[PDB]
Amino acid sequence: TYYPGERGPYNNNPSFGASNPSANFGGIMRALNSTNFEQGNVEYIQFWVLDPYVGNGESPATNAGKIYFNLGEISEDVLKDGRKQYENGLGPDQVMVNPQPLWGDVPASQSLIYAFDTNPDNRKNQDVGLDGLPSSREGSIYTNYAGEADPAGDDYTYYLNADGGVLERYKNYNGTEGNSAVSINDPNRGST
Amino acid sequence: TIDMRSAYAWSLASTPFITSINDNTFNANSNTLEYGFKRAKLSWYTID
Amino acid sequence: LPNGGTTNARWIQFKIPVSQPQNTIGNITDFRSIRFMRMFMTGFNSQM
Amino acid sequence: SFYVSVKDKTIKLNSTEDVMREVSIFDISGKLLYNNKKVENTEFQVSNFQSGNQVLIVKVTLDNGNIITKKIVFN
Amino acid sequence: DIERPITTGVPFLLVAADARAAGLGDQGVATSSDVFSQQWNPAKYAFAEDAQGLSISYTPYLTDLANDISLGQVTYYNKINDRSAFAGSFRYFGFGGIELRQTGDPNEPTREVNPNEFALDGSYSLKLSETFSMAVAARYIRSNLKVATEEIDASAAGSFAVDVAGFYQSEEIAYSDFNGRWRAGFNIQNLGPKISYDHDDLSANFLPANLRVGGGFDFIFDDYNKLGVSLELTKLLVPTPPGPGTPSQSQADEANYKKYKDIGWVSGIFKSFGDAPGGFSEELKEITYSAAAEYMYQDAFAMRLGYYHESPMKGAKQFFSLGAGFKYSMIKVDVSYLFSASKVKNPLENTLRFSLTFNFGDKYETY
Repeated sequence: TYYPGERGPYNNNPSFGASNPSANFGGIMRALNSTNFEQGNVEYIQFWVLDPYVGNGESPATNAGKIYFNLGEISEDVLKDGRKQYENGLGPDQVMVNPQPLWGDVPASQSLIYAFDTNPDNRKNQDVGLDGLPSSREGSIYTNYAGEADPAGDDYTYYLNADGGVLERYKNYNGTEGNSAVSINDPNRGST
Repeated sequence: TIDMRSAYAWSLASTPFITSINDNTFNANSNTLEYGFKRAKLSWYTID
Repeated sequence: LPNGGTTNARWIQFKIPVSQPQNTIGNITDFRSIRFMRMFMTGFNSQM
Repeated sequence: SFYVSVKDKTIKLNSTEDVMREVSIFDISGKLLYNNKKVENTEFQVSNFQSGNQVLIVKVTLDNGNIITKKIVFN
Repeated sequence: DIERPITTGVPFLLVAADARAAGLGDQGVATSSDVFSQQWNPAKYAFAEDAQGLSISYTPYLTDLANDISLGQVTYYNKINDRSAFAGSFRYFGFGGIELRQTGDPNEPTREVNPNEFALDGSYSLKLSETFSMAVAARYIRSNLKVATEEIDASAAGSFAVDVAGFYQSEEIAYSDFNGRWRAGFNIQNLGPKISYDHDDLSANFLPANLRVGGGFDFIFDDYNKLGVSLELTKLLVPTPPGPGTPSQSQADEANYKKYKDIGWVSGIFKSFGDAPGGFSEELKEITYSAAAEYMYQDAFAMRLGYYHESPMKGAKQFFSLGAGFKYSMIKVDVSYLFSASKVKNPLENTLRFSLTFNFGDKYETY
């Protein structure tokens, strides 16, 4: 579900509502298990998609666009700063990159295992999203939206913890901040 | 076939280039906060 | 439909030949090391 | 000694010490979905196979001739 | 080959769960009363010679490929009077414990799942006349074959059903060369609401409602040698889904499937007798029949031969069956084997069934 007129995560565009929504992008990426397409003889990308202009919740006929696909070596640096973010290395007692690298906090330590501990306080300090900021220091970096509750726009909401229709309940399901609560009985249940 | 529709396997993408490495349609080449200026909201999921 | 009504639907099959790219970004010439897959949507004016 | 693991539509065979000679993966109907006569390893990964039909039976022929049977769920 | 098969939910209910009936071509509706007379005809529990009995049956699947994939049945009956009987049964199909090992670490705690399907039923059989009895059975069916994943809902699907059965067993009538005995029976099975595998009313499957009718005759020689010949006829009470078309190209098929799936099970029972463009000759094609012969020596040894024939257009499950029985003092042991004569592979091929029943309590005289 793509909202071209709504701000994406970590977007600090001062004039986003005044820009043409058709000029924006929304994208996801994924690693591939088998990387040798020639030996595997990978021939084509196949998919079945519902036409979004036909049924009940059809899109307006003027809402045309494009879906792009990329195969090959794609930058894993989602927040491009030359540095690998990993939120299990964050924390008040952890060493950060001495000058803050333009997107928020990044751990200065070498990552060992991509896993949290099971202490709720450490989880609260750590599960703060890809920017490394717990939504109270995001306004310093994402200045154009410092007045909002979530300046970086990365807060996670469980689909049963949100209101509205099915689409609205999943709008913030991909947020990277608060999506790893320790307790499965948490009202904002993790999803990872 | 290799199934690719596992929602948990997909993560937020880096900003893409649209024609070549010298193209700046979505500010993929910028080294400032402008790199994310063209990212609109996108949700990916499988309905529970 | 769960509400008791009916609706139409249109399922469209696509087959994108990997060996015939529309464009090439960066220095890649073969398909022997394809490590990542990215899809992104653009050009739309409203929710899609 | 013998372990079968499935992470993401991939099946990993781990036979410590002993070497596996052949692997045959069956859906639970008697239908053969995958067969490899040329494994020859103490660890094997079935990356060129994907069904999604949940329950599978993995039969591994060891070099000694012993046959190991493991039931798995194809997550 | 199979054309327009009848689609029903929980098809494991139609599988013969005891070696004795399987050795007789998967029929028991009109055979002699036994401990396994719950899947076939609960009404003849009132004709049981022993006061009560308990049986265990084992029907393995894919024996060459793996173990612990089997259909198990436990039956208990207890006829309190000479006219009434109470019976309960538990059929269970399972793959055994399956380890969900995600990583490769030997010591990682692993979740074990046991995908399974079971039916628990209880029946009351009452002997109306000295030669006729009826029974009513209530069955609970639970299907739990799905394994939970990040996307798959593994909630068990359940349904209830009722059975109405009747059994006729005449007295020993003398003939010129022998003194025979006649048997007949009927059993309307699996009468209940549709089972929703995905917990949605818009996608519900018919229960395998089934009608078994049959007759049996026993040749008695020398008061110790008995030969029993039984015939069984079977018809599913589920409407046949449309095939080619009977109102674009796919629009007609979609509309036909819409009409077929929007039928109640009560209405589906009556739509079973018909729902085809053919006549009586082409609707008799949907009738499954089975013939069997059973020789008994001293009532402690049995030789069983049976033939089962489904229509080649529906299922096409035809085979020959051989069975043997041994009674030591109160333990009866039954084994059966299947020889398939069909194009489609039978999953019970090369499989030996095993049944073990315990008889205890008082003895009731047969009429």
